[PDB]
Amino acid sequence: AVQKVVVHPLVLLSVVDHFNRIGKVGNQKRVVGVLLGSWQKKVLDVSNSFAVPFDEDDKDDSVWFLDHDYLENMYGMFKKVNARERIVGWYHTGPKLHKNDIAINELMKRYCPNSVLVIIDVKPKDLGLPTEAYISVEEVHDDGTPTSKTFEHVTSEIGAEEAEEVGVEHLLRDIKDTTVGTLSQRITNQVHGLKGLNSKLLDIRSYLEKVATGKLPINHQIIYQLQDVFNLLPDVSLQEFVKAFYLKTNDQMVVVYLASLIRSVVALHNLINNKIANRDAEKKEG
Amino acid sequence: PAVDTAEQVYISSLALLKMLKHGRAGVPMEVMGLMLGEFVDDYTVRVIDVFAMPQSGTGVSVEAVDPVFQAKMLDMLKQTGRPEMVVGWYHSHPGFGCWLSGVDINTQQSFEALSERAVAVVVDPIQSVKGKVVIDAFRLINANMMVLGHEPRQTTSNLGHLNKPSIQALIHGLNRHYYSITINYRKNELEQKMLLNLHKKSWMEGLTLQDYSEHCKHNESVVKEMLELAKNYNKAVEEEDKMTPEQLAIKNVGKQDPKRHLEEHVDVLMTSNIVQCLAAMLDTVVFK
Amino acid sequence: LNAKVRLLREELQLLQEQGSYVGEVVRAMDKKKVLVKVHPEGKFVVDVDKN
Amino acid sequence: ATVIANSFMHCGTTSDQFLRDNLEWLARATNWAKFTATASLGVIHKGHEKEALQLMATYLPSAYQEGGGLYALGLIHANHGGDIIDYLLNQLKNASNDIVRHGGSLGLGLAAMGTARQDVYDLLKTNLYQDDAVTGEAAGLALGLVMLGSKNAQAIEDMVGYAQETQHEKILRGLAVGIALVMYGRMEEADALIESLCRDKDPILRRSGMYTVAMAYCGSGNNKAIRRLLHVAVSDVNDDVRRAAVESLGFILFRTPEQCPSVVSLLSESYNPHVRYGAAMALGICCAGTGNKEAINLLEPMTNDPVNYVRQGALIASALIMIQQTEITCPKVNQFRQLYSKVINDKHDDVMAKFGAILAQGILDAGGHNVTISLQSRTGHTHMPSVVGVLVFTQFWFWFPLSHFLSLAYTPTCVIGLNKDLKMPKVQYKSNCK
Amino acid sequence: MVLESTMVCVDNSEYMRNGDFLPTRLQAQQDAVNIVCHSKTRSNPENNVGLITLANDCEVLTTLTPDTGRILSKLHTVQPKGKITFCTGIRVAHLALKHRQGKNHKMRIIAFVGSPVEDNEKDLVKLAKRLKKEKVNVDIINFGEEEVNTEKLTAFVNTLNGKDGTGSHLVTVPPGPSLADALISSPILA
Amino acid sequence: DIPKGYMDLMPFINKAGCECLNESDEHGFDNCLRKDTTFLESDCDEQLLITVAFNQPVKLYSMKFQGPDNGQGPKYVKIFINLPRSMDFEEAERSEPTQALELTEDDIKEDGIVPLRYVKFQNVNSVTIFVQSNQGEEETTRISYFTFIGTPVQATNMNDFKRVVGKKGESH
Repeated sequence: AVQKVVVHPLVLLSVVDHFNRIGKVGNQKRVVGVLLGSWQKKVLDVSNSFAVPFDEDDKDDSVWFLDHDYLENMYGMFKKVNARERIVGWYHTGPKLHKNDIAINELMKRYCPNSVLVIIDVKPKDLGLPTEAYISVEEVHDDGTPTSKTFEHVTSEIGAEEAEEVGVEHLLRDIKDTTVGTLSQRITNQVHGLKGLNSKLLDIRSYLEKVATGKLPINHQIIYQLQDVFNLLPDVSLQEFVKAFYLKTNDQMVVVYLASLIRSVVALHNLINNKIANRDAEKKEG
Repeated sequence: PAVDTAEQVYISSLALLKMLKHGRAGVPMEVMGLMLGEFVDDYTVRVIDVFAMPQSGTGVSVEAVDPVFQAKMLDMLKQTGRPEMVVGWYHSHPGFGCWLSGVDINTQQSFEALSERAVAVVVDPIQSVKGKVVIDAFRLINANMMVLGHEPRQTTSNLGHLNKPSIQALIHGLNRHYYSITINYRKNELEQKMLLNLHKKSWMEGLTLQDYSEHCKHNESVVKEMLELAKNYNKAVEEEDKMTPEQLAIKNVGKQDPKRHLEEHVDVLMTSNIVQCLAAMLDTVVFK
Repeated sequence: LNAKVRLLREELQLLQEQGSYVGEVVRAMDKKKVLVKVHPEGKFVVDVDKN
Repeated sequence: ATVIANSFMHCGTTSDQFLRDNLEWLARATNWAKFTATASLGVIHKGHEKEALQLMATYLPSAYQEGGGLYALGLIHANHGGDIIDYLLNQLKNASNDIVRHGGSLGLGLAAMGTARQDVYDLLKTNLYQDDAVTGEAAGLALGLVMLGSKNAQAIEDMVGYAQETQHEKILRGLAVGIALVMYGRMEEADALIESLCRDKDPILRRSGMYTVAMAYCGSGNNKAIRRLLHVAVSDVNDDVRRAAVESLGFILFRTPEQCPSVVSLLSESYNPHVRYGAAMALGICCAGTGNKEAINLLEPMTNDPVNYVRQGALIASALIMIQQTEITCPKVNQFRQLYSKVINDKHDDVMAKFGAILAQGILDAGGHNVTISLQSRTGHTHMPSVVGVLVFTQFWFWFPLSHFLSLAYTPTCVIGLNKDLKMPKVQYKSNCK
Repeated sequence: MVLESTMVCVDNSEYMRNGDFLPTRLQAQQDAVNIVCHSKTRSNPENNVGLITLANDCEVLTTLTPDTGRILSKLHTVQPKGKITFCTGIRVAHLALKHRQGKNHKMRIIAFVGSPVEDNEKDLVKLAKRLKKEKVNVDIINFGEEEVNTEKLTAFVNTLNGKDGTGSHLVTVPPGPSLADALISSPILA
Repeated sequence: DIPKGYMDLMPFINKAGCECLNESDEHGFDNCLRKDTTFLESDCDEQLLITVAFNQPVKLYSMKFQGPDNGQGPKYVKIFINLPRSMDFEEAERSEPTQALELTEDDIKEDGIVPLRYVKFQNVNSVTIFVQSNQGEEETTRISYFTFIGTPVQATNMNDFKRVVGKKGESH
């Protein structure tokens, strides 16, 4: 299995560049490429990705051509350039999975048994990461249900190395927020977290509506994960917790009051100094 | 004819990242690779992609450009959709800055033999360790025109003298045998909204209440140190020595008691406390 | 605020400049070159800045 | 810079004494310098009108040479094209797919300033669609001048579509002022091109939109446009856009020069040098002809800024402000002239600071001390040629030859005793100051 | 001497494993593919040939290569353990041809239909119509057990060339001598 | 004819790259490239897809898509530039073209040159023509003559590298 996938910034700019160049000349939905990376103990670290020619027919959903010789030659070239990178999976810019993704995953497994599909969306979404690493799982499902190839999910996160970090910092030095918890950025982040929570809850509610109406199947799994979530609710308004939280709020407010007093005294001292300076300047004027 | 100092080597976001990565892979040695782009016009050289050439015992020299490797790489990249020409070459100068040596000049002349505008790029992965990216674009100055005309670049505009030459490049031959070209970074959205995800902060981070134990410890420590600093501020203000007070405020400037170690701490405390309290109340409301 | 920012930027700019060597001086030579002895290396006949 | 300064100080004087006396020196400049020299020679005979047609041929009979000859010929008939418009159209049609096209486009645009003739617009459109970098750079300004203040939906459509659809950033630089001038004097009619260009991703198009706000809102100090420009200068990321935003304030406030030094009071001390240069040029364009004596004070410390282009811009703005001024009127004229002399003679000063000092001397001595820079007319109207020339000249940070467009902004400072149609009777009128 | 790219569709279905031919069905098809690849390569030294297995959904074992060595090496381990899908195989082969290295090469597809085509006649006729305008010539080699001169395949070939036909042939081989020799007659010669 | 300072791209057409789709066997692609009465027709339908490849990146200014006046000449022409792979007629219709052209009867004439938006075609390596219909709505369309007018964009042939100065064995 793969416990997590780290997609370095270059993979993303390579996948944005491939989508742009293919889209600019002709029009093609989705963009398929091979992901190259190194294996940690269990955390796959994707660093580079190269394009692979890929024609598909959306209508049939079973016709798709992916170069074998082209992929092998590209991998040989990259091994000559840097051999520490072995094939670890494939990426396609298509926002949603596709019915033929399983065959492509098997073809990739032909080159790497532990293949991770990272769906690198090229549409900027303000709520969430741009990667979603998927893996192929064949099981018996235990709970007496038909088994199929499917796509198990693995946590994805975007890291970077020193060189990529330096490049990113140079690139985003004009649209980057200051590092440090300025109150403006803290309040904005809290608002962003509220918005993200609202979006996640809306997605969960839409899925629950679909399940209730029958449009989608009752999982019998993960659903009780939502039940566990609903059990883990804080249960505020308990008397003991209310007293403790009031104690904490007052303990913080006393420090805030001391800070406000210090700020007021400093401001008053500065005002006194400025007034005396102005008066002295006026007196020395004549 | 003459090259304008207004020429601008456009380096794409992907190209800079790839060049930095390749340079940082080689250190302690020197890596080199061909740069793929377009000579869009006389005053601009646009580089879209850069592909590394395999490390070889020759080093960064005309023989580092394995013809078979380059030919097959270009042929296979054409199929994907990148039918770009070779606009120049890049090589990493570990340790030393962006300049060109004799072998570098020979390789640059060999590249120029194909096209008169084949720009050369030098990147130092060791110097470019922070928000500074020490990347320079260099092209050869016909030593002939050194006397036949005068300098090599027309100055029809001010878009080039807004930069400064470097003692290093000057020592190794800048404005003598090699002349730098302004490096402009071609960045676009989608490629800037994807890179603001290296550290984007999950929604959860903006609703985590920190931990009240170390929060209390930090508040206590900051308050105690602010009490000491208030003692110092008391001593400084109550003194109010008038022996040329304007001079006193300048003879005791050491980033000390008065305000620096002062309300700086007030801001730290109040920001932390306000953020923590607001997060706590937002959680008390949102979660049940 | 602008003065503070400019001071910090100037400090950062000057910090990047290479640190200068320190070496003893043996004697002036021609009113423009001075013989000096850097610490680990040997003697050097170096020029003098304008100031 | 010296060539353009000589052009300025001999503007309209039909006196090329320096050019003829120093012939080896003039020919010592090759490439674009030759283009600038030819343009200067042509402009020196500003308003020469009839004789110019064959005077240019006799003087200037090389691709750069012919292009400069066309550009100078267009400069001679500034805003007064007539048959020169047709001649330049014919010349540009039979162009050599060369910088000669650039010169011909510039000259034709200058000649048909605001005529909005469809044939000239079509020829300029064809040249721009040629997409030849420099050719497009001249074609953008030619299209802007031809449809100046015309508010042509088709013209704006084509120009903005090209700006969004072409590489060759220089063509975008030209199209920026093209779009800005295509909206001169309206100040409300569209108000949508401004938003579209300001929100546009390309920095050059943002500069286009801000030059558009400057030209359209020219004169009337509409606080809405001023606030937009100031906000862009404070916030925008690209530095050239900040320069343009700060510089458009002069065009937007030249009608009320007293308040104008207040807005730039400390906007001239922002940490970014581009905003500093923009503020200096905003002061220069703002107090274009008036020795406000406050703009000079602001420029005085800016003249020693560590940056170069800031010093260049400050010196040029001071020269613009102090044009046509004696020691009695403003007591800093002699000091500023001495500073210009020191900077030009000083060897360790940057070429950029000196390009300014030379331009400043040219501005100071423009027209043998007869022509003045007055964006306003004597009757209060907004002088279109002066504003257009000042805008194109301030757009010399990208193209040196465009500096000649400041020749348009020189309006003679004279009271002519015309009693009859052709009689200039020798009436001797006195003044009340020595 | 005609420059054409051949993408042989070798069948590895389970039916490809009842050896009505002498050694076995798989060996007969292997010899057929060997002969066809050698003939194509010898006819022109710069032509290409690739193979796609028609079992399960499809496979592209050997993308267009100028050397028959890769095709022959991949032909071993064909492992006939699936079922055929003719229309999908032809579509995948057409995509592979579209990805040809040299566009000049003429289209040509050789299909080893060794198992019944459980595809509707309408699908085959539509595919033939699409191939016609696209300009791809498919040579169907009916193999071993089937409805003699299978109606669907014959109609497909007929619609691939109407009122004039060249480079598009259907070959039906009744059980007997190894099919490798038979292919040398009809398709390879013409 | 041709515009000033521009040259026809006939010498710059790589026979290896060019390929026609739906072309009739009797009248092939090669016929339409000759300034003779010989023409190219489409055997299976009015739709045709003609693609041409260029040895080095060329610039596109004007194209002469002449055809017979009988009505079977091109009417609606779609153009794409730098297509990585061959074009399918179903996929060709879906994709947006670089410059969609509605050829008037005047353009089809022997002396008719249809202008192209020069800005879009700056680094064209292979241009594909999609004749979506003919003037007369005939069963098959024909192209009497077809060529592109532009300029050759200098391209670095790194296949012709070679050391021009210095001695072998050097390093750095």
